[PDB]
Amino acid sequence: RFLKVKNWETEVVLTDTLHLKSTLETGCTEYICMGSIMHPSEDVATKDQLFPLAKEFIDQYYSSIKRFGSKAHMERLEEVNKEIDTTSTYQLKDTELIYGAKHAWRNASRCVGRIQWSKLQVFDARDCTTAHGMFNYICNHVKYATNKGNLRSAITIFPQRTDGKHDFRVWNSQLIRYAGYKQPDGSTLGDPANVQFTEICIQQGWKPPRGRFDVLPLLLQANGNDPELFQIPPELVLEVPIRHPKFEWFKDLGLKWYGLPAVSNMLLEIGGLEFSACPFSGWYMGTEIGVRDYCDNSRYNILEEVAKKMNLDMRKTSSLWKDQALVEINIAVLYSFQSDKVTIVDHHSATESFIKHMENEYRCRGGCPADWVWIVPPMSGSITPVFHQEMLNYRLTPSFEYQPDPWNTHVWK
Amino acid sequence: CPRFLKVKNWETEVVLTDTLHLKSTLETGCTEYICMGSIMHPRPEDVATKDQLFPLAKEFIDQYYSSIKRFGSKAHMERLEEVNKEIDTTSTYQLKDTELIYGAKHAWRNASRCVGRIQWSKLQVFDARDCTTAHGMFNYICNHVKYATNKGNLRSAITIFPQRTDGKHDFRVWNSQLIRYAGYKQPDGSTLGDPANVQFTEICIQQGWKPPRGRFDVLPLLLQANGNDPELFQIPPELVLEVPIRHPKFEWFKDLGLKWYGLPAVSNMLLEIGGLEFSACPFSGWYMGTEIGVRDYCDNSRYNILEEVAKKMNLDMRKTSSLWKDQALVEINIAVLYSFQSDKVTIVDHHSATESFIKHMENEYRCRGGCPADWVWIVPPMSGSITPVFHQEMLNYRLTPSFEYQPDPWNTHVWK
Ligand code: HEM
Ligand code: HEM
Ligand SMILES: Cc1cc(N)nc2cc(-c3ccc(OCc4cocn4)c(CN)c3)ccc12
Ligand SMILES: Cc1cc(N)nc2cc(-c3ccc(OCc4cocn4)c(CN)c3)ccc12
Ligand SMILES: Cc1cc(N)nc2cc(-c3ccc(OCc4cocn4)c(CN)c3)ccc12
Ligand SMILES: Cc1cc(N)nc2cc(-c3ccc(OCc4cocn4)c(CN)c3)ccc12
Ligand SMILES: [Zn+2]
Repeated sequence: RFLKVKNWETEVVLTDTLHLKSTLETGCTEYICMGSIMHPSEDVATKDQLFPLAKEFIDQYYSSIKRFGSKAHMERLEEVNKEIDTTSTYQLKDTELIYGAKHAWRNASRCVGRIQWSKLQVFDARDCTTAHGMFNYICNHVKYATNKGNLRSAITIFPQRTDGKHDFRVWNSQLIRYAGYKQPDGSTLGDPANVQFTEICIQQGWKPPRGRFDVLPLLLQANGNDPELFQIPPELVLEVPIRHPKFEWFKDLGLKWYGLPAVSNMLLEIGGLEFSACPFSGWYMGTEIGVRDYCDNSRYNILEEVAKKMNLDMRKTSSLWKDQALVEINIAVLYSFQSDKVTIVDHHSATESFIKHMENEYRCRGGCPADWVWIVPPMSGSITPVFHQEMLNYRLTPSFEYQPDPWNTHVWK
Repeated sequence: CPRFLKVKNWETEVVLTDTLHLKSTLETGCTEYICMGSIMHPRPEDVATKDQLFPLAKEFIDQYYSSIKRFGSKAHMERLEEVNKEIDTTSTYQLKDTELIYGAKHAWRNASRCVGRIQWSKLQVFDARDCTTAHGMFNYICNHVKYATNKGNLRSAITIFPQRTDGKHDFRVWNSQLIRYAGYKQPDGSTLGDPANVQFTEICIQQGWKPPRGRFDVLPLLLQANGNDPELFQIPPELVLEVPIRHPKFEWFKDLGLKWYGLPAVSNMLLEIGGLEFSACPFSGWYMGTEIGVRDYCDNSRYNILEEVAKKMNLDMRKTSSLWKDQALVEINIAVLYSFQSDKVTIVDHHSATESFIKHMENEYRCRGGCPADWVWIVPPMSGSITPVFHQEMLNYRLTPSFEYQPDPWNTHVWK
């Protein structure tokens, strides 16, 4: 049955037919909704499971290019059946690889940035065999995507999983991240989100400069071997010093962030195939930049410190001192990136774009999967147009999936 | 489903195990292939039959006698047999006063969208099942207002009018809240007063109300008893406690002329206990600051309160990325908390409320086996990620007794 979604601000009502085409489960049941669980519940598939999934993807592909049932389509289906038959797997044509990767982004229910979905630069790295080659492919990705600040969406796709013992993995969660150091007293130098990975890198031989914004080395695993450390040429890492248009002391917080958000620990699934290394990158929404959790000193947060320098009453919560210092930190982030002509988007324009994207998707595609819990920005939610937009969340393939951290699965040698 | 379900707090890494979800009763709207958690709502003659009512009554009576540690007792088995005989010979049954009180507290305890549930057991229940006329509803509602308000030291309360029978004799409060401000659509397309209430204001005017046509005209009560046509009553203005909105730093903020009422009192919802339907059950607590909807008022023509506040703050409003909207919204929310506290009217900020709810949710998982929660509604409309509920995973499921939506009465009422 069709389903309606209403916008309660504009009273616009959209009809979803696209959800009838999903068959990956969401994790909810008729009796329990799990829409706020982050991962709501071995990975190597047999030929038996493979061809259905491959056939489904070849079918929607040849339907995307208005040739469903053509000689080309009939033949491509036979070609893939033969290849699954003899090799227990198959290889995507370049066109399929590009179409499938764009559509994984299009189907990412949690991504507010999807209006750009079809402008994606796809780098085919399926010939890669070693970590040195990964490092070369990733430097090219970084250099292309960054583009002296005029950022450009890209993805680099390394060879697909075979038996599971030969995975390609980028052990970093992002290509560019800052190191976090657990301290003597107990606090944290650098980015606290990365303390575990930082200790893994030190244990692997990395010599930490032990600063606040130490770019972490790339830790790269090719064909299931042990991972190897590589330093990204510093000239490829574009950074933005964070300053404030009104507060001239903000620059004295010593803060900066990197320009390129490039997520490197997810799994790309296309037509039954699993690409366990597929770093993809776009540009930031201002609210993502997690500099607020840095420690200015040995006791006070970037929130606490900013509100301190703003001379706010921090004795009680009802003064909303956290809320004021949050807005100012985000003003500073957007002002700084814009002053350096580094691509960034504010959460107002981003959510506005996404509503317009939803309209497009319901017109041409009969729906758009969307995860309200993740689409709604992490501040000022109800004054953005997504807050009052009803959304239907469902799981379409090709897709980006979660996968275990490699240091929990890997048998060293 | 499996027996255990785990939720994770990603800020603290605490994991909680939920077994209460196995007692969930009705559908959520979601399926295994689609999630409807952001959908707001996933004949009058149709009431529960004998065959439908029996198991629902039994389920509730069992749950009640279990709660008072008398399950399987003589008194439990006798109450069961008495209910079964009322249903058999009258097609319905009457709750005991104890059962009504327990039912109402647990509809609140089970309200997955309420951040305020840490208070659920401290709820004054007013039994109004002897009411027969709209004048008597007015009496009961005036005493609810006066009790709940308590000169600014607000106390949560619910007043429960007779249950539904054949669906042709419903009691209804036509107001959406006991206290709301009138909104008047103008011939030029602008709005005076509160635009959220334009439709109901027009119903009141059509029902004979003479409006003052001001910014903050308290609407009249529109009260239907026993399925009769509703009738209009003015709340005595001395019962409506109000707070002028001023700002601790901005002297000019008082010049906006804003005020709001103290007592949030929702009156269009349906209370379901043991299969019985109480279509009129106004209930009230106190506000979280972010609720107070003064920001949508028009200061002048095309400028609402957000725009006007940003104008008086001299913020650049030419581009969104200056975050002028965000900045103005914080100051509005500061003034609202400052005003209620200065006048000693009960109010809670979103930081305190969500912190209390996390404490409450952990206790419920501990002592009840779970706590249904609707993240989409629990997380506040501003500064979500810096409140403790943003990073908290939740399970949403529908337990009974419950508060439910019902269609507006003007859509279904047969006029006499
Ligand atoms: C082009 C500009 C883009 C913007 C502004 C953007 C914005 C966002 C934001 C704000 C989130 C949520 C982040 C959070 O809450 O922590 C998100 C999630 C996501 N983005 Fe986008 N994004 C962009 C591009 C892309 C691209 C190019 C891809 C892949 C081809 C992509 C794939 C995803 C995925 C898969 C998620 C979900 C992660 C998950 O399921 O855990 N995004 N995006
Ligand atoms: C004691 C102070 C209370 C506070 C601070 C509070 C807070 C809230 C808030 C902020 C919401 C969501 C509002 C929105 O998103 O627009 C809500 C929803 C709700 N509250 Fe509470 N509440 C309180 C008392 C009560 C009481 C006494 C009852 C019933 C006995 C109740 C029942 C509900 C219900 C049923 C909903 C959801 C309504 C719906 O689904 O449309 N609340 N509450
Ligand atoms: C291409 C891209 C651009 C952008 N501008 N933003 C992005 C954000 C994510 C993203 C967000 C949250 C995620 O979930 C874990 C998490 C850690 O911290 C907060 N969430 C994951 C999973 N790797 C990815 C992924 C891709 C992004
Ligand atoms: C329900 C929900 C919605 C949403 N839209 N997003 C979420 C993001 C997280 C999440 C989990 C881990 C994270 O990372 C570690 C951490 C940060 O702060 C405390 N722990 C972060 C941010 N990094 C976010 C958790 C839940 C989320
Ligand atoms: C006792 C109580 C206290 C309080 N402090 N707050 C409350 C808020 C609601 C509430 C919130 C949203 C609702 O519905 C969606 C909506 C319409 O407009 C804005 N939200 C409804 C249904 N009447 C009730 C209900 C009860 C509340
Ligand atoms: C997905 C969602 C989550 C949430 N947590 N809450 C919501 C609140 C509304 C809603 C509906 C009607 C309303 O009433 C009239 C209106 C004003 O602005 C737009 N509609 C209001 C606010 N009064 C809010 C709609 C959706 C909501
Ligand atoms: Zn769901």
